[PDB]
Formats: sequence, structure tokens, C-alpha cells
Amino acid sequence: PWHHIENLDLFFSRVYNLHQKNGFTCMLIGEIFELMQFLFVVAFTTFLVSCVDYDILFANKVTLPDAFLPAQVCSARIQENGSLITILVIAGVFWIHRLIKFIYNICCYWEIHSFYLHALRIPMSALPYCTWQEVQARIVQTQKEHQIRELTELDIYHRILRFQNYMVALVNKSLLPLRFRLPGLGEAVFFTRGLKYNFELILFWGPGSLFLNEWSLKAEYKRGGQRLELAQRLSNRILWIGIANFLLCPLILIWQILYAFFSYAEVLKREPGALGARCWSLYGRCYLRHFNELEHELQSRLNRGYKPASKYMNCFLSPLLTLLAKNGAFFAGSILAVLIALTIYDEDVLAVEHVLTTVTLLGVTVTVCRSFIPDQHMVFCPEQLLRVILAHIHYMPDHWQGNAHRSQTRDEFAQLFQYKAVFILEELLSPIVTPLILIFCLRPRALEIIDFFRNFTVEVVGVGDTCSFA
Amino acid sequence: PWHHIENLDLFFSRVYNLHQKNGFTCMLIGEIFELMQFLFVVAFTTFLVSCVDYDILFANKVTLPDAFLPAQVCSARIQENGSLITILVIAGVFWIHRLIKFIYNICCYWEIHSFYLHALRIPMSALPYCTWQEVQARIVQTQKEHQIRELTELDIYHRILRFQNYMVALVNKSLLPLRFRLPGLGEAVFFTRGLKYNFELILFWGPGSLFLNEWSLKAEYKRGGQRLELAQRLSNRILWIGIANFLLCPLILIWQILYAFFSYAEVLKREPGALGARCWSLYGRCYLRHFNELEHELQSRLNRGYKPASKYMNCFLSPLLTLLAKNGAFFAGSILAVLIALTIYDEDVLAVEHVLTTVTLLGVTVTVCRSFIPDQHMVFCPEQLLRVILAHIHYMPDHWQGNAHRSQTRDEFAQLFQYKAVFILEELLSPIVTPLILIFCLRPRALEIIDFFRNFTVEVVGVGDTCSFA
Amino acid sequence: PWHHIENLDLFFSRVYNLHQKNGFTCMLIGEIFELMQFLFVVAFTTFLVSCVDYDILFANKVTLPDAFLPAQVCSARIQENGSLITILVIAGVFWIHRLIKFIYNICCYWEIHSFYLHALRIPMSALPYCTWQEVQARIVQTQKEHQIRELTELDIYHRILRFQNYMVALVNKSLLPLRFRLPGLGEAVFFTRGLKYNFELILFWGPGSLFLNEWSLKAEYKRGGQRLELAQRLSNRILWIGIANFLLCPLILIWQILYAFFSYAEVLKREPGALGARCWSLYGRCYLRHFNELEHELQSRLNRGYKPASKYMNCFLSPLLTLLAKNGAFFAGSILAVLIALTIYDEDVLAVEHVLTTVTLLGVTVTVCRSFIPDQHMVFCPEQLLRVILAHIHYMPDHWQGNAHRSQTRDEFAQLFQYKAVFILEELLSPIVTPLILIFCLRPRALEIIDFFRNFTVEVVGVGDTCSFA
Ligand SMILES: CCCCCCCCCCC(CCCCCCCCCC)(CO[C@H]1O[C@@H](CO)[C@H](O[C@@H]2O[C@@H](CO)[C@H](O)[C@@H](O)[C@@H]2O)[C@@H](O)[C@@H]1O)CO[C@H]1O[C@@H](CO)[C@H](O[C@@H]2O[C@@H](CO)[C@H](O)[C@@H](O)[C@@H]2O)[C@@H](O)[C@H]1O
Ligand SMILES: CCCCCCCCCCC(CCCCCCCCCC)(CO[C@H]1O[C@@H](CO)[C@H](O[C@@H]2O[C@@H](CO)[C@H](O)[C@@H](O)[C@@H]2O)[C@@H](O)[C@@H]1O)CO[C@H]1O[C@@H](CO)[C@H](O[C@@H]2O[C@@H](CO)[C@H](O)[C@@H](O)[C@@H]2O)[C@@H](O)[C@H]1O
Ligand SMILES: CCCCCCCCCCC(CCCCCCCCCC)(CO[C@H]1O[C@@H](CO)[C@H](O[C@@H]2O[C@@H](CO)[C@H](O)[C@@H](O)[C@@H]2O)[C@@H](O)[C@@H]1O)CO[C@H]1O[C@@H](CO)[C@H](O[C@@H]2O[C@@H](CO)[C@H](O)[C@@H](O)[C@@H]2O)[C@@H](O)[C@H]1O
Repeated sequence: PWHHIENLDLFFSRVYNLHQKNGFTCMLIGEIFELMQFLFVVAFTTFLVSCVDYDILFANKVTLPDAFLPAQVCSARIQENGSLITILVIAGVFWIHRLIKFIYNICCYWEIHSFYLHALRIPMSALPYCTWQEVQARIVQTQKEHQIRELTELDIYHRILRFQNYMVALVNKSLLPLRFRLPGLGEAVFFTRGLKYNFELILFWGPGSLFLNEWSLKAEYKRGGQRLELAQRLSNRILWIGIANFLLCPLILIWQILYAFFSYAEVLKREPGALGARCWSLYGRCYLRHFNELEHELQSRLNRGYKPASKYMNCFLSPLLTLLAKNGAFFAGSILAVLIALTIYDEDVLAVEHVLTTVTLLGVTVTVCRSFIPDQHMVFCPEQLLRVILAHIHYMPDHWQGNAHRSQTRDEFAQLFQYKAVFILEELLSPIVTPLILIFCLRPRALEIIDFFRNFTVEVVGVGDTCSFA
Repeated sequence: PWHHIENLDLFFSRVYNLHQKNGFTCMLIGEIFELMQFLFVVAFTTFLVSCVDYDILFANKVTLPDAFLPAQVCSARIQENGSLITILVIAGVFWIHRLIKFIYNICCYWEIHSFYLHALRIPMSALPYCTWQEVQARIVQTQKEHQIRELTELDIYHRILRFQNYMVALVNKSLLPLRFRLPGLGEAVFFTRGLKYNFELILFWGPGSLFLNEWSLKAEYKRGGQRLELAQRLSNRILWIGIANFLLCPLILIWQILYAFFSYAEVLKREPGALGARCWSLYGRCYLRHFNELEHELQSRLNRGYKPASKYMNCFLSPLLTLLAKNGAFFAGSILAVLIALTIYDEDVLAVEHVLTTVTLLGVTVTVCRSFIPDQHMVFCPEQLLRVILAHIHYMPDHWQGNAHRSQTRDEFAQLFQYKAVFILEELLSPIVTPLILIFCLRPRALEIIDFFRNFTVEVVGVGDTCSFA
Repeated sequence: PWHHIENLDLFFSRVYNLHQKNGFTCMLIGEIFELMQFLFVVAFTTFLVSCVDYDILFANKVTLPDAFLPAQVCSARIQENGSLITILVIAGVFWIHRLIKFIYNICCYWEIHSFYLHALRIPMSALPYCTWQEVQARIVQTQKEHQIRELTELDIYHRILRFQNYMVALVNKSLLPLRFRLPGLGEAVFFTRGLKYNFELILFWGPGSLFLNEWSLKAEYKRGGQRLELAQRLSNRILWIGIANFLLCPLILIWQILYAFFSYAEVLKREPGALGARCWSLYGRCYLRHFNELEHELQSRLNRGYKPASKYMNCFLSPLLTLLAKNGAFFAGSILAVLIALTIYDEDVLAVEHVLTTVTLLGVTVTVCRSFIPDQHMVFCPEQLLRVILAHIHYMPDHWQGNAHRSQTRDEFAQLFQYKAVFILEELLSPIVTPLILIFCLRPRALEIIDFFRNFTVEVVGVGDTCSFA
């Protein structure tokens, strides 16, 4: 590929994304699936609402296609529902918008698919078996062939990760709200995934934002006098985008409930210790992140620190919770063992009214409670394995060096390394909470955001306008 | 709490028990559960015996409350059963005796709940997150405030554990029987949990025992001439308590069978490798115990030595047992795989007569046999990982230093680290065996018990009459 | 046992086999089982074909013995099937041949059962708890008692393993074919278990082979002139044995399909991650084998190298396979979670037509796909844990010292450490492929086989004719 390309940020970000998606054809059949996964969840849940007759399926030998309605009625009953057509049109417009954007990506990743072949000499077979240090070093020393002088291996880092080094400095300085006292829990920590998307939509995307192009910001934000007129323009902007989150609040809420039922409700019956496992929260991914550190380099420490940190949390379980788990598993296991031994004896105490759903619900009640009960012979693991976690993730809040066994070291660590089911809970609440905390919580901090981009923005001569901390 | 308390043994034992039950309100809602767990097992098994009509439940659409009898017949059919009323009265008298004793404990632990707050400055929130070295050091250096001179940190150990340092010396000297040749197994080792309770009821509880109070013993047992008249008083005493175990034998036997069915019979269907796991036996807990070593300090080595010792036993499995397990799992898995593939084909070979209980019983037959089969790729673990177990539990019988692979190192170690299902078996046999071995086996050793408390009882000036070995 | 035995190879091979089968009575009840396991698979699958009436079992309250036919019809319908009688006679002749050979082994292992008792002083109780270094040293220093002069501890190794040191040198020199390009996979590696049996039937068993007795070979194969007349005798011999594999091809094919259904088809429903586990292939067992190294000494490194090598293969999983596994588990788990939550709601959407087999087949579809999905938090294990595997298994093909992350280090290692399900696949194909590659692939290599036994056969004065490499 060719002489003096127009955008060295969107180019290098797609060179990196092609390597991490393990090739062109793997990313292509990958991103087909999420367009099909959106289309499956919307079309199958619309068929369940309108076109399955449950009176035949519940009460009234019957076959499984006897419940289903014919296609001349399947397409008819769906249309005298003005709410559901309004759901299907706005879902349909968003989907064809996501279909146009995908065809635009195939034309653009094919030009970088040919960058590996014809300029870096790396096939799509050898590409999942290269590291990034392979792919990066091909770009650096072949710059005599393609212009695209002696940049650095560092100046490719500032271009792939320019707008990620701002979210590191906005979280470490608490210029984004991220934490709220509510009565009942204490100090809760927000910053879910749909909230981080808005923070760059306030700050980095569009003509009316900062950053007129993707590599330099406005000249407005470097002049002084503290410019409350310039800080006011950001202040009403969070309104018009925050009102947009409030009007689109009911339709993102429908999507998060549908997606959680289709991807977690069967895992509840089999293995509810899966949802009792923990995962590094998005607040923790922005707290343990370094400056100019790629997305696969963050994960290489967050997989190595997963194994100690998941057993650090297991040796702090609540005495009141374990005690309710052991005696709740006794009372449910005792009526199971009566019903289990009564089914083995005669096998006709099944098909009496509620017995088969009672074994199903008591069997998952016992399965939940066995997850809450820790290991009986759990080595209580002298609680400076926190110096093993500090070797992998490199930031501890400094109160934790000798106080590793308290509750001001256990409750602050669960803000970084939350449950899986709390992560499920914060994604369903996310359409509700996000327009409230942009309007009421982010707008008072607008004068410190505008002053942040004045004082900490350093222009480096090759890359452009970077964060000062990075 | 106040000046010169009357009983420094029962006080310090409850200071320790309040810390290990993780607080007042955790122990309170804890001990409510065992009063409810006794009341659940007795009332639910009485309802199953007398008030469920199984002819409607087995043979004669039916609902699950159609089997149950109405309350005017539920309370009527229970009374023309003179055995069951006799069961319910003696269970009822024992339960209200256990209810009076619990209300007496709330009044006494509340006085020690206020000892943490108003004398040690430790709340109930900070208490599960303290160690005993926290709680002990609060008691030691605040003795200028409360009298309760410069005792030691050692003299609190002799008071919490006075009657546990005797059971260490009575087991290590074999003054308690604990081992019996029966034809068929070899030398079996008893000492279950209801037997250890009686040994302190012969020796430490009551006015007619030794130890007139809880901290000093009689003057009778220090005089000499070997006192067969004094050894006779113990000899008929084991009769009157051993006859009491024989008369109360049928009602403790009913309780152990009921409790094992309500807490282990559903674990058989799911996971019978749970009952093939091993646990440190009560003979092992008194054999590996040190002198003046608290109950949580014994468990801290018995959890660290659990992980090597459970895989030391897995690399000694019987060749005759593995061979019957592999070929028994073939013959049962082959008729499963016919019946599994015959259910997938048509799904109406269910609801023909015994097929669904056959899949249930062959499925647990295969599940039992897969537990008996060891790992195919089991590293045969060079059998001096016995020097890893010796690091955690500190006593080996000295034959085992180089002979770690024989059967006189495997069968003596399973006396310390028995199966779980053998522990189940020794609790059901425990009402049967215990009155027999007090009358016939303990009474011949009464002259050596009386001479033991003459020769090994040292009076220390702060604590009182302690064991000489401790 | 007595003076100057006639065959020191078959004696020492049975002294070793008695130790590895853990005794006389363990081997006796062991080898009864495989005669019963052959008889179970043949008789139970014959009853399923001819004597179960499925029209009563599928469509037409019924009992499970109502499907079965009476014995006067059970023995009648089996006889108007000229294919099945031909199957049962040839299975019956092979079984009574395997029954005569077993009674001949009881008479011969009893003479070596008395060799442990009356000449080595080792009972059958102490025998599973001895090592081979116990059993070998008993034979070596008691040679003053039994003649059976100062042989070596090495000269017992050449006698137990004489015909196994040839198969090491025939595989390392590629005088046996073992590898074939087919379009679609690349270079595949054969050498299944029924193929290795034939290679010693061409070379070591019979009067018409090499090795006139079990300890010395013919004088024919040491003379020179390259002897194409002598290489022709081997060339037509592989025909007459290869035609025998082709005529007996349909009846060994029936046995491998029957045995795989009776021992793996129920493991598919429970745990299909079992068949996704890997096992050291038979090509790998002959590639990592040393010279004069016993069968239990090979396994002691292949169990220690099992644990790193099974996680070396898990960190090379295909990006296209993981991506189809995650999105296939979404689409199947979403229709499960609808059907699971629809059964909990009413419990009468069971017994509508195909729902219960749909939960069964989608439940195993999700279970298969969760096996293909790797660990999310898998430490990517810096790929020179290949220096941990090289410590246990002692041969690496030398391209792998620094190239541990490519596909020419992953695909050559799966030839040594193949899947379990590929091992299942190569045993069902084994009756088909084996007569083809003896006739068409082994006969062109006959002149290099005849020249191999001329140049590499060294006569040692105690043992006889051994391989030169060993
Ligand atoms: C001015 C107006 C403001 C506009 C409002 C903004 C509110 C955003 C809502 C859009 C929304 C719901 C759409 C529902 C459609 C409703 C239509 C009707 C439906 C029928 C009634 C899209 O849809 C999401 O649905 C999720 C499933 O529900 C998917 O799963 C997810 O993955 C699973 C596997 O790991 C997990 O389980 C789990 O992680 C998820 O579940 C997501 O992949 C998918 O993007 C949620 O937005 C999401 O978009 C993505 C970008 O692709 C954003 O990621 C960004 O990526 C980088 C980018 O720079 C940056 O690094 C960073 O910025 C950010 O990480 C997210 O931040 C998030 O915001
Ligand atoms: C002169 C006359 C002699 C009197 C006879 C003495 C015979 C003793 C029998 C009383 C009995 C059966 C009562 C049945 C009631 C029948 C009424 C009718 C019922 C309806 C027909 C009580 O009941 C027990 O029932 C058990 C369940 O069945 C409970 O589970 C248990 O925990 C589970 C969780 O780990 C486990 O699974 C498993 O470990 C158990 O299962 C026990 O907690 C409970 O105490 C068994 O006695 C038991 O009492 C306890 C003390 O509380 C004793 O512990 C002591 O504690 C310290 C104390 O100093 C000392 O350290 C030490 O001494 C000792 O450790 C035991 O030794 C034992 O003896
Ligand atoms: C001139 C003419 C040539 C003759 C043709 C030769 C073709 C050989 C076919 C005979 C055959 C099928 C017989 C079916 C009977 C059909 C009758 C009608 C049936 C009704 C229609 C026997 O039957 C086998 O059936 C298998 C199950 O199907 C068994 O399971 C196995 O174990 C399971 C547990 O680990 C596993 O899961 C799995 O490993 C198997 O599955 C075997 O144990 C059993 O031997 C397959 O042969 C086998 O025999 C054995 C020797 O005993 C051979 O082992 C040898 O041992 C040493 C010896 O020196 C040497 O070290 C070496 O040489 C070799 O290792 C094998 O090499 C193999 O060849």
C-alpha cells in the first residue's frame, strides 16, 4: 500500500485490529455473526411474543409445530401492535445502519489485508501464529519501501491508543463521576460499558466536539482566561446527548433484558457457580491500565492475576452468608432426598402435579447453596498473596501493604474485581442510570474537564496532540 | 466487665467461642438453626410416617397436597401409636431442655458480647476480621483495667483447654480402648464422636466425678496405697452410665439413621465421589493434637495437610477394586448407551415400566465406578510425599520413614485419615457399640485411670490442676 | 522352580507380566473379564438385533420384559439369518480358541506363581506393593539356588524386550510406512494398534517367518549377495497375510463399531470433553521409547509429561473453531433457555412431541461447544513449556527449540499426542486401511527390511540374536 496515506490513526488501528481478530476471513465470519446474533435475538423474541399460541402448548398427542401460527397469520398478528412495529422499525433502522457500516469495513480491511500480503509478506495462515512484535517490526523497518521519517516504535503506540490515554487520566483524576453513595450499600462504583461509550461521544466524536479531526484538537481549548463561555458549550452539550440517552432509554432497556435471558438463563440451571465467579470490572480495566499499553498487553496481566485474585476473594466469605447457605442446603436437600428416594421406589410420583418442577427448583437451590459454601479444607492462604497479585496487576491503593485481612481491603478490591452477576446487574441498570449521571453528575464537572484539556495536552511533532501523562 | 469473676474457665472458654463463631449475632442465628434443624428432622419425619397417604401418591390428574391428610386427621392418627408418642415425648423433653440451655447461653454470651465492646474496644463488625492473636492481646494488656497478677499468655491456654489436654494423654497412652480385633478386617479403630462425649462424662462432669469444681480435682485422688476402694467407685460408675447408654440406645439409633438420610442421601445421586473423599478422623484429631493447642490451630495444619494426604491415598488403590470398577462400569455403561440411544430415537421408551429408574440406577452405578477408577495418567507420586504430610501434621509412627509404599503404612494411615463413608458408618454404629465398650472394655482399665490422675496431675499456682504432660 | 528351563524369553516375560498384573489372582479374575467382555458384547448385541420387538417398545401400561421375545422364539428367529449364524460361528470359534489359550495360561502362570513363593519368597499380598527393582533383584542374586553364569541385570532386559527393540528401530528408520499424504489434511500418520500386531506377525511369529525359535533367527538372513530371492519370500508372504486381513476385514469392522458404541456412546451425553482430551498415540509410544526400556518405565514418563503437554495443546486452539464454538453455543443456549424457562413455568410443555429430545440434544450441543471454547482467563503460558515436556519425554525433532509457537511445531506434536476421538476414529478405520497398506505400501519396502536384519543383528553370547541398536 501506497504513498502518504491520509489518516495514520485509523490505518494503524485497523492494522492492529486485523491482527487481534486473527485475520481477514476470521474477522469477516466473526462480524457476520454479531449481525446475525442481533438479528436472531430480535426476530426470535418477536416470534415468541406474537406467533406462538401457548394455550395449545400448555393445556390443549400434540406436536411442537402445532403451537406455531401459519405465516399468513404470523405476519398478520404482528401488525396490529403499534408498540411492536415501533420496536421493529427502530431496531430495523439501527440494523441496516449496522449493515452499511459493515460493508464499509470490508472495503477498508481488504486494503489492509493486502498490506500484510504485499507489503509485510505475512499470509493469513501465518497471521494467527505471529505475535504483535512480529507484525510491528514488519511495519517499522520496511518504511524505506512505503512512506506512510524513522517514526519510532513508540509513535505507532500513540496513534493506536490516543483516545485511550485520555480515559486513563480522566479516571485516575476522578474527572468522571464513577462513584456514588447510596443508602444501603455504602460507596458504590459505576462505570459500566455503555457509559464509557458516551464519555468519548461527549469528548472525541463529531464535528461539534473537541478534536476537529481524529489527530488534533481545536485551537479554542488552548487559550486562557479560564473560558466559562467555552466551558458552557460543553455544559449544554451533555444535556442534548443526555436527553438522547433518556429518550432512547426504553429501547436500550428492552435489549439488555433480552440479551441477558438468551445468554445466561440456561447457565443458571446447570452451573450457578459460573455467575458466582468474578471478572475484572471495567473500572478495574481503566485503573490497572498503563500509558501506551495495548489491549492485549492489559489482558496478559489480567489473566495471570486472575488465578490468585479469585481465591483471595474466596477466603473472605461472609460468616452470615455461609451459615445461611449450609442450613438452607440442609432444608432443601432433605426434601429432595425424600423425593429422590420416592421416585426410585415407584417412578409414578412423577406426573403428580408439581413434583418434577420441585426437583428442578430444589436441585438448583441446593446447587446455588453449594457454591456459597466455601471449601471445608480451604487453606486459609496467608493473606499476602496480595503480593502475588501486585506482581501481575501493578497498582495497589497503598493501604493494603499490611492490612490485607480487613474489610477496607476486601471491599475496595471488589470494586476492581467484581462478581460476574454484579456485572450482569450493572448492564441492565445501565440504560436507566446513564442519562441521569450525565445530566446531573457530569455537567457540574465540565469546568474541570475544559481546564484538563488545556493544561494536559502535549503536541509531539510526529503524532500530534497527545495526553501529557502518556 | 467487672471485678474478680467467679469462674475463669467458663469465661475464657466463651470469650474464645464468641470469636470462633464470628460474633454474637452470628452465633445467635447460628444456634437458632440447630434448634430448628432438630425440630425439622423430628417433625418432618413424623409427618412422613403418619400423615401422607401413599396409595394416592403411588397408584391413585392428582395433586401433591391431595396425598396429605387434613389437620384434624393429621393430629388424630399420630396419637394411636404408643411407640410414636413415646418417641415424640422423649424428643420433646430433650428439645425443651435444649431450649432452656440456649436461653441461658444468650444471657451469658451477652455479658461477653459487652466484654468486647466495653473492655476490649472491638465491635461485632471488626470481630470476624480479627485473629485470635488480636483478641488475646486485648485481654492480656488491659488487665490493669479489669482484674479478672500478670497471668501469662500461657495461663489463658490452660484454662480454655484444661479438659482437652487430658484426652490427649489418655489417647496417647491407650488408657481408653479405641482399638479392637474383629475377624474379617484386622485391627479396627473406634473412637467416634458420641464415645468421646461419654469419656468426659465419666471423668469431668458432675458432682460424683473427679473435679468437684471445673478447676480443681478431689483430694481423694492424690493419696496413695493404690486405693482399689477408690478405683472401685469409678468401676461401678461406668456401669450406671453404660447402662444409661444401653437403655437410651434405641432412641439415639433412630436419630442417627434419620440424620444420615436427610443429609447424605441426595449426595449419593449427584456425586458419590464426595463420600469417597477422605476426612481426618476423630482418632487422628486426638493423635496429631499438641499440648495447649487451640481448636483453630489444629485445623490450620489439618487443612494444609489435607491436599497431599488425599492424593497419597489415591495412589494405593486396590488392584482387585480397580479391576472390578472398570469392568463393572463397562457392563452398566453398555446397557445405558443402548437405553440412552433408544430414548433419543423415539422418546416413548420412557413411560414403559422400569426404564426411567433403570437409567437412574445405572447412571449412579456408572458414577460410583468412575470414582473408584483412579486417574489413568496419575503420576505415581514418589511416595515420600509423606515428608510433605509430616511437615503439616507433626507425628508419624516412625515405621514410615523409608517404608512409605507398603500396606503397613497405608492401613495405619487410614486410621488417621479415614473415608467419609466410614465416618458415616461409625456414627450409625455408635449407639450400638458405645454401651458395650464402656461396660466390657473400659471397666478393666479403671485402676490405670485412677493411677493416671494420681501420678500425672500438676498444680500450677495460677490456673489450678492441669495435666502433667501439657 | 527347576534346573535349566527350556525358554528364558517366555519365562521372564511372564515373570514380568505377573508383576504388572499385580498377582496371580488379580490377573486370573482380570482375564476372566475380557473373556466375559467379549461374550457380553457379542451376546447382548445379538439379542438386540433379533429378539427385541421394537413396535411394542416404541409405539404399542407396557412393561420392559413385554418387548422381549420368549426363549423358544428367541432361539428360533436367530437361525433363519444366514449372515448372523456365520457371524456367531466365526465369533464362537475365535472365542473357544481364546478360551483354550487362557486355560493354557493358567497352567503356565501357576508355575510362575510358585516361583515368587518358593524361590523368591514373595507372597501375592506383598507383590502389588513391590517395585520391579524388588522383583528383579530377587531373581539376580538367588541364581546360586536356581540355574535358569552371573547373567547380568541387563541380560534379563534383552529377553523380556527382544522383539520390542526391533519395532523401535523399524519406526525410527521409517522401514514401516506409517505416514501418507491424502488431499485435505496434509501428511497423516497411521500406525494404529491392529497394524502393529501384523508387523510382528510378518516378522516374528511362525515357522515360516524369521526367528525359527523365539531367541535366534535363521541362518538365511546373514548371507550376502543382497538375496532378492530371499527378499522375494517376504514379498509374497505379505500378500497371503494381507489377503487374510482383507477377507477378515468385514468381521473385524463389525467388532470395532460394536465396541466403540458400548464404551463411548454414553460418555458423549455426559462429558464430551472427555473425548476432547488427548492421549499419547501409538506412533508416539514407539517414537519416545528407549532401547531396553520396560513398558512401565515408558508410562512413568508419559504420565509425568501428560500434564504439561495437555495444556500446550490448549493454547493453540483455532481462531475459526473458537469463533464457531462461541456463536454456536449462543444460538443453542438461547433456545434452551426459552425451553428451560418454559418447563419451569408449566411443566406440561414436556410430553409435547419433540421437546424432551430437543433439550437433550441442545444440552449436549452446548456441552460440546463449551469444551471447544478455551479458558477466558487462560494464561497464554510462554510456549517454552516445551522445555518442561522435553524433560519428561526425551525426544524433540530439533526444529522445536526456538519455534515453539508456529504450526510446524503444533501439527507435528499432535502426531505424537493426538486427540482421544482421533484414536477412536483410527481404530474403526483400522480394518479397512490395514490390508491396503500391507499389500500396496509394505511390499515395496521388503528389500530394505531383509537388508536391515542382515546388517543390524548382533549376537550376544548370553541372550542370543538382539537388535544392534539396543
Ligand atoms: C447521541 C445519542 C447517544 C446514543 C445512545 C448510546 C447508548 C449505547 C447503546 C448501543 C448498544 C445497545 C444497542 C441496542 C439496540 C436497540 C435497538 C432496538 C432493539 C430492539 C428493542 C450496542 O449493542 C451492543 O449489545 C451488546 C449485547 O446486548 C453487545 O454485547 C456486549 O459484548 C458481550 C461479549 O463480550 C458482553 O457480554 C458484553 O460486554 C456486552 O453485552 C455489544 O457488542 C453491542 O455493541 C450498547 O453499546 C455498546 O456499543 C459498543 C460499541 O460496539 C461499545 O463498546 C465500545 O467499543 C470501543 C468503541 O470505541 C471503545 O473501546 C469503547 O468506547 C467501548 O468499549 C460499548 O461501550 C457499548 O456502549
Ligand atoms: C448419662 C447418660 C449418657 C447420655 C447419652 C450420651 C449419648 C450422646 C447422644 C446426644 C446426641 C444425639 C441426641 C439424639 C436425641 C434423641 C432424642 C429422640 C430423637 C427422636 C427419635 C446429640 O445430638 C447431636 O446430633 C448430631 C446429628 O445427628 C449433630 O451433628 C453432628 O455435627 C455435624 C456437623 O459437623 C456432623 O455431621 C457430625 O459431627 C454430627 O452428626 C450434633 O451436633 C448433635 O449434638 C449425640 O451427642 C453429640 O453431642 C455433642 C454435644 O453437642 C458432642 O460434641 C462434643 O462437644 C464438646 C462438648 O464438650 C467436646 O469437644 C466433645 O465432648 C464433643 O465433641 C458429641 O460428642 C456427640 O456426643
Ligand atoms: C494371518 C491373519 C491375520 C489375522 C488378522 C489380525 C487382525 C487383529 C484383530 C484381532 C482383534 C479384533 C478381534 C475381533 C474378533 C472378530 C470375531 C467376530 C466378532 C463378532 C462380529 C482382537 O480383539 C481386541 O478387541 C479390542 C476391543 O475391540 C480390545 O480392546 C483394546 O484394549 C482397550 C483397553 O485399553 C482399548 O480401548 C483399545 O486399545 C482396544 O480396543 C483388545 O484387547 C482385543 O485384543 C484386534 O487385535 C488386537 O489384539 C491384541 C492382542 O491381544 C494386540 O495387542 C498386541 O499386544 C502385544 C502382543 O504381542 C504386543 O505389544 C502388540 O503386538 C500389540 O499391542 C493388538 O495389536 C490388536 O491387534
